[PDB]
This record gives sequence, C-alpha cells and structure tokens, in this order.
Amino acid sequence: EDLLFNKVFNGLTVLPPLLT
Amino acid sequence: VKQLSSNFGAISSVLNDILSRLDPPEAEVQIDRLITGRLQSLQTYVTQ
Amino acid sequence: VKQLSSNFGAISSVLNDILSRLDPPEAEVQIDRLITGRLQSLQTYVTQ
Amino acid sequence: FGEVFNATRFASVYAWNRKRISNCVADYSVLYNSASFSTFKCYGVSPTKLNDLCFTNVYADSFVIRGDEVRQIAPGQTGKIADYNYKLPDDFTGCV
Amino acid sequence: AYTNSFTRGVYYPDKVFRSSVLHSTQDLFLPFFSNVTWFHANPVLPFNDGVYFASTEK
Amino acid sequence: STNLVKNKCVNFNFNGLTGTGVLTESNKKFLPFQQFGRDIADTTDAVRDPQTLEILDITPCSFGGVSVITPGTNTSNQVAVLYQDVNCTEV
Ligand SMILES: *[C@@H]1O[C@H](CO)[C@@H](O)[C@H](O)[C@H]1NC(C)=O
Ligand SMILES: *[C@@H]1O[C@H](CO)[C@@H](O)[C@H](O)[C@H]1NC(C)=O
Ligand SMILES: *[C@@H]1O[C@H](CO)[C@@H](O)[C@H](O)[C@H]1NC(C)=O
Ligand SMILES: *[C@@H]1O[C@H](CO)[C@@H](O)[C@H](O)[C@H]1NC(C)=O
Repeated sequence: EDLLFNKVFNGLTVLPPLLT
Repeated sequence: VKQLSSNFGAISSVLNDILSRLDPPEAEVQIDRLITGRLQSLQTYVTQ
Repeated sequence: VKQLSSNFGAISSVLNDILSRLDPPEAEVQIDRLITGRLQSLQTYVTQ
Repeated sequence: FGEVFNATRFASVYAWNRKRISNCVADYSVLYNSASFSTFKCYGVSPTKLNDLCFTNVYADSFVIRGDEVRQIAPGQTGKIADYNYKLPDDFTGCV
Repeated sequence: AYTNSFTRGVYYPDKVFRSSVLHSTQDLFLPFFSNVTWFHANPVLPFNDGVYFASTEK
Repeated sequence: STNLVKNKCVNFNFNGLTGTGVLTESNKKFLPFQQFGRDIADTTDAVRDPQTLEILDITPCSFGGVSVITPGTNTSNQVAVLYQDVNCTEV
C-alpha cells in the first residue's frame, strides 16, 4: 500500500473526504 | 481559471479597468459581456 | 417555471409588457434578451 | 397638461419644480401632434404606446436650459448643466 | 558573407518573474537557425521590424 | 504615495498593479529588472515595491463557506456552525 501511495484561489475550494 | 482573463468582446478583462475609464451608463454594456462569458464557462465546467 | 420572471437585462419580465413598453424597433432589442435567457434556461433543464 | 405646457413663467434648471399629477385622464394626441415641439423623444415606453398604457403615478418637471445643451437632458451623458443641476436615472421610464 | 545563428536573440519580453515553469509567448523574435548577414572591417541597412546585432572584439 | 502595512487584508496599488489581499515578506529573489511575479494560471503572487526594493508575497484574504449543523428543528433549536477551511483566529 506504500508503493501505491508513492507512485500516484478565487471562489474555488476543495472539500476533504469524510474517510481519511 | 484561465478563462478569467478573456475579454469575450470587451475593452479589458478587469472590472477595475471598466469601472475606471467608463461612466456607469457605458460600463454596464461592457460588464454584461464579461458576465455572459464567465457564466458560460462556469456552466460548461459544471456539465462536464 | 421560476426563471420565467427574470428580465435578463430587459425592461420588463412580461413580454406583454415588453410589447407594451418598447415596440418593434426597440422590441427587436428587448424581446431578444428574453429569448436569449429563456432558451438557455430550457437547454439547462433538458441537459440535466 | 394644458396649463403646465402653457404656464407663463418657467423656473430655471436648478430650481426645477414637480407638478404632483394623479387621478385624471391623459390624452397625448394633441401633445404628440401639436406640430410645434422641436424635440419630442423618450425611452422605456414607445411614443405610440402611452396613449392607452395606464400608469400608477406620474410626475411632471419643467425648467429652462440653453439651446444646444438640450441633448444633455437624457440618461448617460455629461454636460455642465446635466452635471450639477439635473440628471435622470438610467432606468428612466418617462418622456422628455 | 552569410552565417547561421543557432539559438540566438532571445530576450525577456516583460518584467514578470517566473519560477520553474514553461511559458508560451507570441512576439517579435529572431527565428532559430536564420540567415544573418556578415560584415567585416559600413553601409546603410534597413530596419523594417526590429534588429538583432552582435559584435566581437577586445 | 503612502506607507505600507503588512499582515492585513488591504487594497494595494503598486504602480498600477491593483488588487486586494494580505502582504507578507518573502524568500524570493527577482532579477534586477523584474518588477512582479506570477504563478501558473497567471495570478500575481508577488510584487516589488518601488521604494524599498523589497519583494513581498501576496496572499488572498481568507474566505470560505458557512454551514450550520442542526440536530433537527423537531428536536431542538440549538445549532453549531462550521467555517470551512478557516483558521479559528479569524472569526
Ligand atoms: C395652449 O396654448 C395654445 C395656443 O393658443 C392653445 O392652442 C392650446 O389649446 C393651449 N393648451 C394646450 C393644452 O396646449
Ligand atoms: C541566405 O540567403 C542568400 C540569398 O541568396 C543565399 O544565397 C544564402 O545561401 C543563404 N544562406 C543560408 C545559410 O541559407
Ligand atoms: C416530530 O414532531 C412530531 C410532533 O411533536 C412528533 O409526532 C414526531 O414523533 C417527531 N418526529 C420525530 C421525533 O422523529
Ligand atoms: C492557525 O493559526 C495558529 C495561530 O498562528 C497557528 O499556530 C496554526 O498553525 C494555524 N493552523 C492550525 C491548523 O491551527
């Protein structure tokens, strides 16, 4: 699961996902 | 975001430039040309 | 239904009162903005 | 309408006055074709429409201006007289 | 004589700072691998749209 | 011309560069002829002021959405409020 997580302004916001 | 810098047929892309070299009766016509373009672009974003 | 009561930058929202106030030489101006706004409303409804 | 158009003394621009006018029958026929008005024009309402369009409340103003300056009594321009004495909101719905 | 520039005549086209990016511009440039006159040692030349001009000596 | 305040949402104007935001001091290094910086998407994110010859970071002035958390009006009238991606000091 680590090898996988290593391989891949004005009115605009990004909301976080509910599950971390 | 790169669409916030197109005229769509206006004198500039900045509202502080149409509100500085135009009187209110003439700046309405130029602000509407920006409003129409920006609405079009936002709605294209939301469809895709 | 409710978008039928926006001016879209015309003098009236009711075309009976657009034809009551600004007529043909100027209705080709005021009626056209209503046509433009209502067409876009309808297209958004059909795409969604 | 007949007396305002024929009042003998009109006020100057800065002291323009309002004839509070309501609850009556307005007949624009002769007013339209009196064949004497060097400048009849208006906005918002077509010149042939007002004849039957009923109105909520109507206000009449009057003054005296310099000749050439007449154009400056219209929405969306400038001129020493339209700058400081009288200007018309850009959503104007009357006649001049 | 005539000679060949290789990659010469690039100027900063504005006052804007930019960090590590690739920015695209439209302007008046000297095309790469061009046909540049050679002069030794002179005459009246044209201008017509800007000029690149190099020179060599001590 | 006038003085320059830092760490407050202001309306700035440098030579014709007009905007609004909060100005801080930076760790960039322009080139002597360069007068302001901009990033990808071409927004101005730095500037040089024409008297100190110091470059300043520009950061938009905090904004966000407001959501209210309701336990249902059929149960209570209490609510909580979330200010989205805003530090708590600025409310
Ligand atoms: C005003 O005076 C003229 C000139 O005699 C007259 O013909 C007209 O009927 C009068 N009233 C109005 C409302 O014009
Ligand atoms: C440059 O143009 C001249 C024009 O006659 C030509 O003779 C010469 O060969 C050209 N030089 C190059 C490097 O293409
Ligand atoms: C909502 O209120 C009504 C009226 O008091 C009650 O009958 C109902 O049970 C309530 N709904 C709940 C508690 O989910
Ligand atoms: C919020 O502001 C405080 C005060 O400076 C700061 O210490 C903190 O790092 C900021 N961010 C968070 C997530 O608390």
